[PDB]
Amino acid sequence: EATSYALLALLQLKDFDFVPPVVRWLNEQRYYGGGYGSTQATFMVFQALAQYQKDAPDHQELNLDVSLQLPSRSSKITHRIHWESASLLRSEETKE
Amino acid sequence: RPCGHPGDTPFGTFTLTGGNVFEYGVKAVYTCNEGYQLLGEINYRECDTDGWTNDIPICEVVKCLPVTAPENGKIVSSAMEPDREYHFGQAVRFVCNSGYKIEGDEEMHCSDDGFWSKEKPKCVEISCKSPDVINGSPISQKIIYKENERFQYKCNMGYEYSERGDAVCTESGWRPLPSCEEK
Amino acid sequence: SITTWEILAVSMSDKKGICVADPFEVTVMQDFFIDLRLPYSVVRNEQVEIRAVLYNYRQNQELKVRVELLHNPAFCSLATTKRRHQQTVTIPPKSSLSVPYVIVPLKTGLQEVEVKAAVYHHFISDGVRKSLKVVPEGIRMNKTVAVRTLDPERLGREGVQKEDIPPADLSDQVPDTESETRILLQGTPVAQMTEDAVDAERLKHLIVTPSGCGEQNMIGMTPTVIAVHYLDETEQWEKF
Amino acid sequence: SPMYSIITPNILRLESEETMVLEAHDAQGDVPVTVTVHDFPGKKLVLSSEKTVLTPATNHMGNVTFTIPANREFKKGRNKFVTVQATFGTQVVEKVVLVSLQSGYLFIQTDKTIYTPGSTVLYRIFTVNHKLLPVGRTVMVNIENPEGIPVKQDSLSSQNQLGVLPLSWDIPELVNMGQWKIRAYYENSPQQVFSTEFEVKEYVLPSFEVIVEPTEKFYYIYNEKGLEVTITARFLYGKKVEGTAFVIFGIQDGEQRISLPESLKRIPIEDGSGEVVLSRKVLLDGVQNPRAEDLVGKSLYVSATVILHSGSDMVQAERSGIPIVTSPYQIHFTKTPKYFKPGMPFDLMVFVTNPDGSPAYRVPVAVQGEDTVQSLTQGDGVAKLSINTHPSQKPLSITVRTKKQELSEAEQATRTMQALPYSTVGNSNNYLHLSVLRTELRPGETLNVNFLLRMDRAHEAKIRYYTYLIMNKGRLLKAGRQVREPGQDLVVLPLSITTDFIPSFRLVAYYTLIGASGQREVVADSVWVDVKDSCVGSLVVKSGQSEDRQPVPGQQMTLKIEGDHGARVVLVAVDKGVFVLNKKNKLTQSKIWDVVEKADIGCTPGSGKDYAGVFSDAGLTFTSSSGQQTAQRAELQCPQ
Amino acid sequence: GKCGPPPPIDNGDITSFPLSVYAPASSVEYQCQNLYQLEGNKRITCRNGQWSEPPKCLHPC
Ligand SMILES: *[C@@H]1O[C@H](CO)[C@@H](O[C@@H]2O[C@H](CO)[C@@H](O[C@@H]3O[C@H](CO[C@@H]4O[C@H](CO)[C@@H](O)[C@H](O)[C@@H]4O)[C@@H](O)[C@H](O[C@@H]4O[C@H](CO)[C@@H](O)[C@H](O)[C@@H]4O)[C@@H]3O)[C@H](O)[C@H]2NC(C)=O)[C@H](O)[C@H]1NC(C)=O
Ligand SMILES: *[C@@H]1O[C@H](CO)[C@@H](O[C@@H]2O[C@H](CO)[C@@H](O)[C@H](O)[C@H]2NC(C)=O)[C@H](O)[C@H]1NC(C)=O
Ligand SMILES: [Ca+2]
Repeated sequence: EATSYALLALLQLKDFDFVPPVVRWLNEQRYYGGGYGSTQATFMVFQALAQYQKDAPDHQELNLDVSLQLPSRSSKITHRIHWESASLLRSEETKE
Repeated sequence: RPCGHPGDTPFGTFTLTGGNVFEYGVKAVYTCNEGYQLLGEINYRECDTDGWTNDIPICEVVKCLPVTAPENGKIVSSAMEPDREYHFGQAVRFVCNSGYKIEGDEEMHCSDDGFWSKEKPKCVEISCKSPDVINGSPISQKIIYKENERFQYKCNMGYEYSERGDAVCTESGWRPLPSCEEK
Repeated sequence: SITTWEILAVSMSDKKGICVADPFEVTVMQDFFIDLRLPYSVVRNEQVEIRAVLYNYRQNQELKVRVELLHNPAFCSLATTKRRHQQTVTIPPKSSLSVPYVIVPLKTGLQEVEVKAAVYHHFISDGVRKSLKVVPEGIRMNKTVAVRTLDPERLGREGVQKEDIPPADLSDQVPDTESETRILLQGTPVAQMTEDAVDAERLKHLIVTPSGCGEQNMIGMTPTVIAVHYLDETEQWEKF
Repeated sequence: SPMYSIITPNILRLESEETMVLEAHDAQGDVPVTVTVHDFPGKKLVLSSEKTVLTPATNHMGNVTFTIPANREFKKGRNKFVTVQATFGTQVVEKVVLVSLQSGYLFIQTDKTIYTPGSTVLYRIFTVNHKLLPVGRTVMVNIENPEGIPVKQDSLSSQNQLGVLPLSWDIPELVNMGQWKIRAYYENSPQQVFSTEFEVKEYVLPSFEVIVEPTEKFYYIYNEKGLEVTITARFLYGKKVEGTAFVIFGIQDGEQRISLPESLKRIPIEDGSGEVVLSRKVLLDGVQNPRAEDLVGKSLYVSATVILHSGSDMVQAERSGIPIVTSPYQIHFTKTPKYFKPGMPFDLMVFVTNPDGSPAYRVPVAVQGEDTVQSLTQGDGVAKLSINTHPSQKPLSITVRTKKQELSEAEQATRTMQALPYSTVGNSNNYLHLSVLRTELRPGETLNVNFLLRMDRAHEAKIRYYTYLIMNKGRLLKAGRQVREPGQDLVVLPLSITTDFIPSFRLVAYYTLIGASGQREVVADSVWVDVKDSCVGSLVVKSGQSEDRQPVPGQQMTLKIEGDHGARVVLVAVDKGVFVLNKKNKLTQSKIWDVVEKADIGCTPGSGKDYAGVFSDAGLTFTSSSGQQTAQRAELQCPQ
Repeated sequence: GKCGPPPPIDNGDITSFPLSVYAPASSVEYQCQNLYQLEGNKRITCRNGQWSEPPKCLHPC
């Protein structure tokens, strides 16, 4: 119960660098609630995990801007590397 | 004296005028495909005593002026290069930021007239009015609600709540519609 | 072209939907024609032989035919600007004849070969004008000039990362015969930060009917309420 | 006593019109019905909300047509479900239905099958829904190199294009050869990705075609004559070919090819035809195994190189996949229901094929022990065998053999199947059997549906009507009632077959009553009926001129195109030389109907183990207010 | 299933004032004009969203 309260506190302070160790230990206990006087320990552990899967953040932001900057004036190739098109092969040719 | 085949241009067909075989005195007028404009004034080819007339016409696809992301909004569609000529067919989508709801057309594509199919929408703050619950009366006294604000209501005599008994203000509107069922 | 064309049709109606018609074949032919068999490509300055095969498909009528190879400054043959390359052959009925021409491609790129023919005593002529690719003597090669890791937030200064790419070796490069360097950008995704959800089966026992008095009722209501709240968030009603 | 029941497809699709049939059996007066579809489990939005009234004039049977918008609310990823809530008066009947992400169909047509570096690929994407009707949506297109890396994305619109989307992609001069791919998917359904390939290669047209055609479509392992092969070479314009052919044979084992150098032959091609025989002795000597039985299961491939006497063109062609077999046929029970009704005639759809997989025409088949039950395969290689089942709970085991005369018993094909008894509600022995004469059905005819009832006579008068439903392309096409008089065991339903039944439809009919221990009982039965694959309308391209007039290079010609009024027709003319080089990924009508049938929600030829299995296996969810309902379906894909 | 407005008859009307929707088991009575004779049951009842049979008025001479 105490560790569940603390996890709910880390989910409010946005300290996502300390959350993975806590959650992993909670899963290792295999405590599934229920039983004689499980009320608090059942409510809090599942409330904290439900809040952990809610505040769950998707993927590390990918947004690369790669510009070929050549001293001679011509046409300029700009590139927006986004998450949705990360695998897109962006080829740029230069004859010299 | 026959001329040769006047050749095909990309994205364009031709019809013969004044005859039916590529012979002396025929005209081969060209017309581009749907979404492609007849670039230039050279639109025909006449089989003369030496050959066809000047040039072979060129078809080019019409393009749309790029659109920027609206105030408090983003453009989450199309592809690759930003602020490049969007040509006939390419579609685009708008998605407002968290806390802003779309007010207009959500999508649009590059039309034939070099313009966009629909107009550029706006991103307006999420706002929910006080719902008029049928066979019931509200509990809360607030009229204007921001996002995620809850709206408490009760059902009149002879009625009771259906599923959810309150309403939450989200971007698309109230998520739980205030409804009252028979007892 | 002297071949058979396959015309394919697909119709789309508002009330009838999609329909792919059966292929309609249309064969195109002539009584007399030239089949100019050109290779896909040839090496610059290398002597090659091409064949122009003249076909006469008349049942019982022989043809006295004259065949000519047009002069082209981009190729080398006996055909010059002053003299022509003619030969007067006789093609028997229902038969064919092969005329060999020896040429030497002089300049690279899409060059053109044109062979014409006309028969004596008849209003029957044909011409064939085809193109072939002339390719530099050397062999297509590519060198991996650079492979650099892009990471501005980690390897870059003030948020920008500048990579300097050295010029390619190009030591055995054929004079001129230009090169093309490809700069290939791709993204490196991550997506990992989520803890394994509690198995849905291990929660089957938390659905309990509440009973008892003011305090025991809540003891029975807690596991059921909290179970639905968890299964709703993790979306595990499929396995449950 | 009154029972409210709803039926909805096993899986519900987005942006597609779905029907729901509502019944209130043993009811009087008007019954107000309001159907609402909500998301699962939160019910944040009301996806649909329609109303109807069940009046005695309509026999208390109505339908609700609704189209669920592809809302931005649905999240690989977890599977999504919806809650279907039907309200009849006070009573409410709810069912949780699975949702498929497929928005409809996308078909890609490239002008050619193979392309040279530098040329432009012209392709059209046809955008339709599950009814194959043109729609206007946003489609994402990905160009993919043989390595697998996408090299060009795009997002276009199908609106105001009549369901046809003309696109092009330029091939660079410097490019990697091999099999390229186009990948398109609807914007709303990024999980349903349709693909087409095209080869990129440096080539020249061969100007003629070489055909390697074996005498038989297989090779009998004990045939001393060996594999005799006829070579047929002809120019692309029709005329025959004189030349010389180099023919060589090989044995293929899975993906390991072993050439037989001793079998190499040089034969004259005279009058466009030649013959070369692979002797059995050379075949056995070529392989390092004296036991010929081991060659069974392997295949043979033939490679022929024809050179013209002029020496100006050369064509290599190959014919592989010639199975070395011990039987000319192969029996499959993939079209015969695996459940029977004890005491009622059991129908079997035997599927006899040639070793190469093609249907086999006029093949005698019979059941072991029942020489009387001997049928003949039709044009599609499907035969019908009706047997008489005894009233029993014993597993019905059937063994079908081919009885092709003039063929020895060692070469006759054999296959064994088993069917299980249709378990009834409370062992009441109440069965329903729908039978249909198995024959190629065509649009514009009428099929007599025979409703045959078997049950005790103690409750036979209560059954006054049957409820029949039709499933086509994965959606409810038609529902209705069939009046039945007390005493009649068999009634005939004149079902009018129109173009909306292509390519096939399932007919699942059921009746309900209150019998035995005053329990509400439902008995169902379903049958799968195939229809002659064809277009919904028609489209023919023929000569629009005199066939004395011969086509000449450059000559104008008239093309007669006859099709449906208002239809937009897209054309393409391809040189047959292309197909001599590559004839794969060609858009045909048979392939379109193939895709449609693979997205079907039904998983069985017919019937089921119980009354719920009939609905579930036929792609339907039944849910009554009394509690009789089908089990949930959580699998987008059918069970293996 | 509630009922709707009661059906009108010839040479007669309802004794009360009509409502838009009637709860189940509701009932309204009928009445003919003067010198007309009512035949049948003067009361109709809302059953299964449908009123029962309305009476008829007999024409005098
Ligand atoms: C869901 O439930 C509805 C209930 O209406 C069903 O709709 C029935 O579907 C029939 C398809 O077989 C249709 O019958 C057709 O009606 C044609 C007339 O067109 C109507 O035009 C009006 C415009 O005022 C529209 O509202 C209607 O929807 C129709 O489009 C007829 O020419 C034709 O035939 C008729 O029916 C019988 C056939 O034997 C004749 O005897 C009769 O005299 C009449 O000519 C054609 O069959 C029609 O839409 C409708 N019919 C009836 C009787 O309700 C849906 O099919 C149901 N959907 C599912 C999936 O079950
Ligand atoms: C250059 O591109 C080619 C594309 O085909 C790469 O592929 C190999 O190509 C060579 C011939 O150029 C052959 O050995 C094989 O077809 C391929 N080899 C392998 C191991 O895949 C080639 O690797 C590229 N070279 C460089 C230096 O990037
Ligand atoms: Ca079929």
